[PDB]
Amino acid sequence: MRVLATAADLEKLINENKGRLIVVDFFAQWCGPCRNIAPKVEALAKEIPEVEFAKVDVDQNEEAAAKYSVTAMPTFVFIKDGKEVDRFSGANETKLRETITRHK
Repeated sequence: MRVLATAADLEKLINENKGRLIVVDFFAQWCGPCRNIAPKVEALAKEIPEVEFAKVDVDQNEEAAAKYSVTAMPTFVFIKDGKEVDRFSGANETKLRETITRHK
């Protein structure tokens, strides 16, 4: 669960994990669905060590949220070989698992 403080931090994690899927959880502290799904994402991170999981607090790292056109909280963006390969929004556990399966 890498916390990404800047868009540059995101560019770096990407460089250091080229063929590996990265799952970025864009969230807000004040978002109830974000806080609700948070432990699920943490559990998945442990269940699937072959995938890199990161989090962006959209109020703190406004640059990354803007660069990814993130408006809905949570938004999960999936990145592999420096390209965005999928995204969806919502505290939707089944969709999170399916999307991770699809792209790992």
